[PDB]
Amino acid sequence: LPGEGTQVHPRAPLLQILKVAGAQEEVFTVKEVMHYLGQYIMMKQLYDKQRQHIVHCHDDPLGELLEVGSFSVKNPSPLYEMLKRNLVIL
Amino acid sequence: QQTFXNLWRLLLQN
Repeated sequence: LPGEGTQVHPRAPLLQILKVAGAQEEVFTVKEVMHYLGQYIMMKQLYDKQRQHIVHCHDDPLGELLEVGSFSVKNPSPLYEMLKRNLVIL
Repeated sequence: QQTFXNLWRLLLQN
């Protein structure tokens, strides 16, 4: 995963999720990708209402990319693995 | 009692 300055281009399935969250560009930093992923999860209320570090991704397009039904914001490895599969480094 | 927005921001900014 590249640093705070390196630019990335998301593959089409990930870009569609970012665009739902309001992204207007096609090139990002990793921290911008994470911003829009957070926006997406928040807008769609995928986080568990009571234990809000748990994200329930099943039956959502995000879960199809993550390949897991749920994950913890404190165990972000599935998210990082998804980003490695879905970001082209520029 | 931490909100998702605060938890994700911590992840994002680290």
